[PDB]
Amino acid sequence: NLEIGKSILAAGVLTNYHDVGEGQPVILIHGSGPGVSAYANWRLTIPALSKFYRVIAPDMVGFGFTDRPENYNYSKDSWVDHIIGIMDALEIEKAHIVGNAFGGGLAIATALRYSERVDRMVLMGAAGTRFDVTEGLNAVWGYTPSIENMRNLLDIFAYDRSLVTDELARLRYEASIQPGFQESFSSMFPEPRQRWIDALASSDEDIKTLPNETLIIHGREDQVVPLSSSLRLGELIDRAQLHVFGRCGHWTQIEQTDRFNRLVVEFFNEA
Amino acid sequence: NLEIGKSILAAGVLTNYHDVGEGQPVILIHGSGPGVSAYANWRLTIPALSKFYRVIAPDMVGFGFTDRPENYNYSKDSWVDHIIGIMDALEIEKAHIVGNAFGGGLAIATALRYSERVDRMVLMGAAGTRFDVTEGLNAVWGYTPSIENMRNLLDIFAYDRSLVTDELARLRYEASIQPGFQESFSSMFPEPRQRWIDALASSDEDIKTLPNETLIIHGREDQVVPLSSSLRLGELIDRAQLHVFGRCGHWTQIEQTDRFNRLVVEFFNEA
Repeated sequence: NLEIGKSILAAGVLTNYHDVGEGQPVILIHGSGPGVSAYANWRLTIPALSKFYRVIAPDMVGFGFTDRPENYNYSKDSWVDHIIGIMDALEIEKAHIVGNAFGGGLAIATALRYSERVDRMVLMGAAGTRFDVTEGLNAVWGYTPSIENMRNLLDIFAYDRSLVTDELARLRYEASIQPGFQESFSSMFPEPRQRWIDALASSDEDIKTLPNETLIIHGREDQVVPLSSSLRLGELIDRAQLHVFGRCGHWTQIEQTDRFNRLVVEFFNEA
Repeated sequence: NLEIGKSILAAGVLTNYHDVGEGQPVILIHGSGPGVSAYANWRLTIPALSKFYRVIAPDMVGFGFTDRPENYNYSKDSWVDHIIGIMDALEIEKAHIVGNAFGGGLAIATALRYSERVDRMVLMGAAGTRFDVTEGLNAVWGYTPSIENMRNLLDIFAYDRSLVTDELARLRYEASIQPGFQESFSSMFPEPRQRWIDALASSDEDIKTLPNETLIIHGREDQVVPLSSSLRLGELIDRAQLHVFGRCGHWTQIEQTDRFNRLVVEFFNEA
């Protein structure tokens, strides 16, 4: 199983992670969803970035193959603690961070609590602002296992539905039912879900204080996180650039892979 | 005077233009403003692009050193005729087009009337949609010569006012008072100026028909053409990407030169 990488104790949690490349460190933080993991999210990104950077992609607690602590309290602050714990464990004093959706919210939160530990940030279809719950988001967080339910989620994520094959739906469904996966995931964002979007968000006031060079990326047709949210981030963060991909859904790293990889590498190259 | 380049008859008008590089043709269309010319607008762009493309940058009729025909009727359609005439004169059957503001409006209009002659488009702080007249735009089109009036226009264009030096204001003022320059410019967009923004614009319906891969660029702080206009273009054009530069005014090719050049070259490289 390629989703299984290396193991390390971080913030007291046995963590599954991938570490490829050499040089300036870049932390990739995956999004949220049933069966999501660092590999599933970044398999097409790591190869490109690792040619110029040291790429670290961990499975956040509660997701992938990282340990799922008994009675663990899933929260924005605890997830930020995990990210910092991973960096500490690997002696990563400062790093660039790429956060996808849920992970984008965590990236912002990490940069706010540990500003000196974060250099440049790439926020993709990122959580981080309070936006009204969408049916797409409620469908993802409210997922229960079935190939049809997974097919719907994939449809929700994709701009080009022809990419949603029976095989992909089957494989992602299987990933979602691995031991303890659905259990931890379903316990994370129970109804009403607006509470969790708000909990993952950072205040306008705090976001405005971010000094980091930031690249905000969003798919025009994103059905999960509205484009308006990234437009808002683009107005709040001072040293920000906004790049919107037309004909692109919620996972820009998959549907606009080459463009995304090029933009990210060049953005970090400036540093 | 480096603003003076080569001369060629195009659409019956003796035209001043620059032609550098080899390979795929790229037409650069400058913006509008007192003393504006192709060289003044693209001096920092041509060098970078000409390394991979054949770059053609003409002075649009009524601007720069191109002939100013007596009783000439300055209009969107006549300017489009000039662009096509330039391409015809140089045996350029199809080309990518980069349009800055006023030039962006012309690029859209050219792609609509001569779709087969246009490949990819880059629209910067582009005219093309009907946006409410801004004080910045009225100040530019309503300019009368003076170093102080030019200093104000430069301030209006720049995000970083420290770039507006006495020397630059002096040099641009001198360019604005060359024989016939202010005369033709002031005759172009007389009050009420909303009429001309509307005349340069293309309908939502027409814009939606554009099949071209398009890159829309805008400076967040643009005081001349509102960011909202490019956001609108980003929703209307199907194969579009929107890139907004924070800490950037109306002339992105000057204040975000390296980033702009990199984005444009890579965008054309995809073709």
